[PDB]
Amino acid sequence: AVQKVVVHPLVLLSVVDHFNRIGKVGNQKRVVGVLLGSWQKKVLDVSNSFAVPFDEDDKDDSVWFLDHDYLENMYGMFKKVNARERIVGWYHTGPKLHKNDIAINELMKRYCPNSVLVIIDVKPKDLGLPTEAYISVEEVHDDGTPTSKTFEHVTSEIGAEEAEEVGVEHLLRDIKDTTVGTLSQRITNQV
Amino acid sequence: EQDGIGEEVLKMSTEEIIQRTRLLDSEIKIMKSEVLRVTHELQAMKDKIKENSEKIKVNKTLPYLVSNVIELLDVKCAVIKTSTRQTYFLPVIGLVDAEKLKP
Amino acid sequence: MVLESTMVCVDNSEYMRNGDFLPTRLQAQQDAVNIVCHSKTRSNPENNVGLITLANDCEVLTTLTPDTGRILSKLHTVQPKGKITFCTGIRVAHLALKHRQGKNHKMRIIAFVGSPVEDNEKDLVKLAKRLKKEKVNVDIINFGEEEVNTEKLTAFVNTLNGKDGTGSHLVTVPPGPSLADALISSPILAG
Amino acid sequence: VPGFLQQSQNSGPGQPAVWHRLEELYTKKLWHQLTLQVLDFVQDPCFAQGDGLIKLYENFISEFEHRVNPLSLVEIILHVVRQMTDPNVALTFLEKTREKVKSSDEAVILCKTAIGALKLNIGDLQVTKETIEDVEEMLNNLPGVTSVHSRFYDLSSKYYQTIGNHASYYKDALRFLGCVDIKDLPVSEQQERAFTLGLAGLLGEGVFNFGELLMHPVLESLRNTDRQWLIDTLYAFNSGNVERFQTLKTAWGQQPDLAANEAQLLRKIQLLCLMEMTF
Amino acid sequence: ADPRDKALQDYRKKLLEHKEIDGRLKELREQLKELTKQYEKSENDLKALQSVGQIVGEVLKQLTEEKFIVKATNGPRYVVGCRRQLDKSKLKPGTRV
Amino acid sequence: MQIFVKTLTGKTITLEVEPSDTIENVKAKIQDKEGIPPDQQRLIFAGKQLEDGRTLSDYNIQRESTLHLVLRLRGG
Amino acid sequence: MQIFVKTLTGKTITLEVEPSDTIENVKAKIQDKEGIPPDQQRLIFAGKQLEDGRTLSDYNIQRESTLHLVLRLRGG
Amino acid sequence: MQIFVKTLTGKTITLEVEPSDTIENVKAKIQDKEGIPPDQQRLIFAGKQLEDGRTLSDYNIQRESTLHLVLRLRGG
Repeated sequence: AVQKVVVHPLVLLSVVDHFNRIGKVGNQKRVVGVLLGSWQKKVLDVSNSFAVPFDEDDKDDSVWFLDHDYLENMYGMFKKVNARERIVGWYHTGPKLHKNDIAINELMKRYCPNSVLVIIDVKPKDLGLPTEAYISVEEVHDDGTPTSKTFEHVTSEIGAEEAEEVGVEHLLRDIKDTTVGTLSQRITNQV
Repeated sequence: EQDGIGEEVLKMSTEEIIQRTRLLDSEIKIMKSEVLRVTHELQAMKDKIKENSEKIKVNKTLPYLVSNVIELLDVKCAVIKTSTRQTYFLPVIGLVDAEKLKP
Repeated sequence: MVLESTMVCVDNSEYMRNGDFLPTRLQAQQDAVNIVCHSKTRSNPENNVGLITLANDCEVLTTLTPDTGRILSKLHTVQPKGKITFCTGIRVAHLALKHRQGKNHKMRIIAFVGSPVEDNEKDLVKLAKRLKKEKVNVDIINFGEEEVNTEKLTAFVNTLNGKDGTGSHLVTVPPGPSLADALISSPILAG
Repeated sequence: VPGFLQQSQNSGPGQPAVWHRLEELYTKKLWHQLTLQVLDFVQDPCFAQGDGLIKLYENFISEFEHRVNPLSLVEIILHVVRQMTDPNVALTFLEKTREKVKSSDEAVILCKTAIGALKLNIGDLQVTKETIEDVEEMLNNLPGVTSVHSRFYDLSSKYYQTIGNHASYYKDALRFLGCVDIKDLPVSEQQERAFTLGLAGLLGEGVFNFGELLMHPVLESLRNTDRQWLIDTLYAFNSGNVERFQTLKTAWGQQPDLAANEAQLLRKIQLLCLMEMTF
Repeated sequence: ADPRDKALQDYRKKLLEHKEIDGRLKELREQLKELTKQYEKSENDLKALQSVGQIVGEVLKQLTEEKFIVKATNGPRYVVGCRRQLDKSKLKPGTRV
Repeated sequence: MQIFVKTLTGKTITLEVEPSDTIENVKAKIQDKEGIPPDQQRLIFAGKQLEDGRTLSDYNIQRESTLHLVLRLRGG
Repeated sequence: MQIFVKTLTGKTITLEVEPSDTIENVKAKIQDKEGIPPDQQRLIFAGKQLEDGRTLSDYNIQRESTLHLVLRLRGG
Repeated sequence: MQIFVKTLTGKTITLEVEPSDTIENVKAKIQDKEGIPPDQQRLIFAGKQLEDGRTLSDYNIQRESTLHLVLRLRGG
C-alpha cells in the first residue's frame, strides 16, 4: 500500500519531450512509458522515466501492442549506469482513463507487484494540478454482485530536491511573482 | 516390491494399470518441465553473474591507502583512522566479509 | 534472397487436445514451427521471426527478433485451454509488423489454422481488403477441419491476392502422418 | 471391449445411433467430441442404472485421454456418484477420483464440495464446518468468477441453515445469486428460495437495510401472485409504520419462528421508525 | 512373455528411470540454489559500492533551535544545521556526531 | 495529384501522388528516382519542416505545390 | 556406436557415444576431444536441433547417424 | 575488398583492404586518411570489440561490412 507519491520535475519535462517528439514515427493520440523510483516507507518517490514503443486502435479495446524486449533491454542499460533506482510503474497521457488500461496493468504488474499508474495531462488546463495517481485493488463490490478489479485514487503531490530546483529557478527568472504578497497575492487566491 | 509385484502387479492387473498411469504421467511431466526450466534458469543466472563480476573488476584499481580500523559497530559500520592521519566513519564495509573483519 | 520479417501465428485452442495425428496435434505443430522458422532463418542471415498465439485473444509472447532459440524455448508450456478468435489475431499481427527496425524488410504473416472457426464473411473480406491496400502477404495452413472453413479461406486468399497476384498458397492436408511432409514444398522453397 | 456398445445399445434410446456414433468418435480418436457427447448423454432422463459398466468404459478412455479437461471428468463422475445409494463406498470412490485428478485444482474444490455435501446428510459439526473453512482459503486466490462458486455457496447456505445463524445465511444466499446466470430456473425453486431469504433476513440479527432487498429482481417478480403478505410486511418495515395487524396473519401462515420471536421483531420496527421520522 | 511378467519388468525399469531423473532434478536444484546465493552476494557488493564516507566530530555548544557549533577532530570548527527527524534532545554538548 | 519538388541544383521534378499518401512514401519515391537515401532527404514546405510520420492532408497540401529539398552536409 | 559429425567446411568426424548420454554430455565430449567450446556451436539432424533438456534417445537418432554442426558467434 | 566505417557523428568513410590485412594496418589507414593517432581509435563489429592480433580473414568478415568507430575519450 501507499499513502502518497512524490514526483520530481524531471519526469514532467521528459514527458513533454516525448509527446512533442512522437510525431517523428507515426500519428498517435497518446504515449506510454515506464516510471523508475524508490520506496522510503509507504511514500513513493519517482525520479526518472523512458519511452517504450506502443500502438493502439481507436475502437476495439481488445487490440493493442506493447513491447517486452525493448523494455527489458533499456532497463538493463539504465541499471548498468545506476543501481539505486528500480522499476516502479508506468505513465500514459490523454486526458481521460481508457477502458483498456487495466489490461495493460495486469501485464506489467509482473515486473513490479505494486505497479502504480500516473496520468500526466500534457496539454494545459486552468483549474489545477496536472497529474493523477491510481492503484489497482479488488473489492467486495456490494451486498452481492461479482467481484472485479478497478482503480482507486491515491493522493498526489509534486516534489523537489537540491540541484533540481536551482535549474528551475534559473529558467523561471524572467517571470516572477511576490514571495508573500501584500493584499495583491492573497486576494487573488480567493478568486 | 515383491508383495506388490506378486499379489497386485501380477494377480491384480488393474494395479499394474494404475502403476503405468502414475509412472507415465509423473515421469514425463516432471522430467520435461523441471529439466528445461532449471537448465535455462541456470544459464541465465550464470550470465548475470558474469556481468556483475565484470562490473566489479574495474573498480579494484591498484592505488590503495593503508589504514587501521579503530572500532566496529553493527548499526556493519566502522570507524577508520588512515595513515594520512584522518578519521572517517563509514556505514558499509564494502568488498570484504563484515564477519571476517575485526579490530 | 529477400529481406523480410515473418510472424508465425499458432493455435492452442481446446481442439488441439485431441489426437488424430501420431502423438498429438500439438507436437505436430511444434515440429512444423521448428521447420519453418529454421527455413526462414537459414534462407537469409539478417531476417527475423516472431511468435503470436490466437487462442483466447492474442498474446504477443515474443517481439520480432533474429534469435531463433528463444522462440523454441518459449513455445513450450502452451497448455491448450483456449478458444479460437481469428480476426483480432490478424489485426495485432499487422499492428506489430508496423514497427520493424529495418523498414526495408518485406511483410509476411503465417498462420496455422488447426481448429474450427466461427466468423462472418462480411468482416473477413474487409480485413482482406485492408491488407490489400497495405500490401501484406498471407499464408495459411489447414489441418483438421477442412469442411467447416475451406470455402471461407478460399474466398479470403482469393480476394487478398489475384489479378496476377503472387498466388499466396493456401495449404490443406488430409489427416496423414505428418505436417512437415506436405508443408515443405508449396509455401516455402528457399531459392 | 470394442463390442461393448453394439451389445449395450439395447439399453436406453438411440440404439442404432448414439452407440454407433460413440464407436465412430472413439475410433476417430476425436477425444474432445466424445467427452462432449458423453456429458450430454448422461443428462438424458433415463435412469442410467448401468453406472458401473459405463464407468468401466470411462476408465478405459480416461486411462490415457485423462489429459482431457479434468473438470468435465469431475462433473460426469459426480453425475455417476449420485446414482448409487451406499454412502461409504461412494466416499471411497470420491477419495480415489480426488487423488487421481490433481492438476486443475478447481476440480479439487468441486470434489471437496461434493464430499462435504454427502457428509452433511448424517452429521455436520464434526466434518462439514472444517471442510468449508478448508475450502474458502483456496477459493479466494482465484482470478476469475469461475463456475464452482455457485455450488460452494449453495453448500455454505445449507450448512448455515441451522436456523440460529439467520443473518449469516442472509448474506451467503445473495452471494449465490451473485454467481448464477440470468434466472432461468424452476419457478417453484426460485420463488421458494426468495421466500426463505425473506424470512431469514427478517429475523436477522444485524440487518436493518430493507431498501436494497426490495429491488433484487427475484423477490419483486416471483411473489406478485400468491403469498404477498410477505411483500406487504417487508414494505411495512421499510416505511416503518408500527401497525402490523399482518404479523398476526403471518402467525397462522408461518408459525415457525415468526410466532415465537414476535418481541424482537416488534423492537426492530420500533427503533426503525425513528430513522424514518427523523429523515 | 506373460502380460503380468512383462508388466512387472517394464514397471520396474520405468521406476528405475523415474529415480534416475529424480536424482538429476535434485542435484540441479541444489546447484541452482548455491548459484543464487553467489548472485545475491554479488548484488550486495554492487549496491554497497556507492557509499561515500563521512566526517567524525563533536558537538560544541548548541547555539539556536536550528544552529549548532561543531568541531572536527583536527580540522577547523564549523557552524551547521541538523537533519530531518534527528531527535535534537540527544544532542548534548560533547556528544559524538 | 502532381507535386513539384525543387532542389538547390535548379532541377524541378514532378511526382504524381494521391492525397491519402504520407511523407515517408514521398521520400521513398524520391529515393526511387533521385537515388538519394531517404534519411539524407529533408523537405521544407513554405518554411515549415515536414515530418516523416504524417499524412499530406495534415499540411493542407494542394495540387501542383512546390516543396524544397535540402541535403545535410555534416558529413564533411 | 559411431556418429558422423559433418561441418559446413566439409569436415567429417567420428564420435563413439552411448544412447543414454544427454546432449550436454555429447557436447562436453566434443569440447574435450576437439577443443571447440559448447556455446559457439549448434547441432542439426534433418532440421531437428537438440537441447540440454532432451536426451539423445528423444528425436529418434540411430546408429551411424549424420549430424550437421553449425557454428555460432563471430570469430573468436 | 571495400568496407564501410561509420561513426557516432554520422560520418561515413569507405576504405579498401585485403583479408590478409591485420587490424593495426586498418587503424594505420584510418590514421593516415583522417589524421587521428592509432591509440585513440577503438573498433566495433557486430557488437564485439576487434583486436589487433587478427586478420579480417579471421572474424570471417565480408565486403560491404559495416564497422563502427569510437573515440578514446578521457578527461582530467
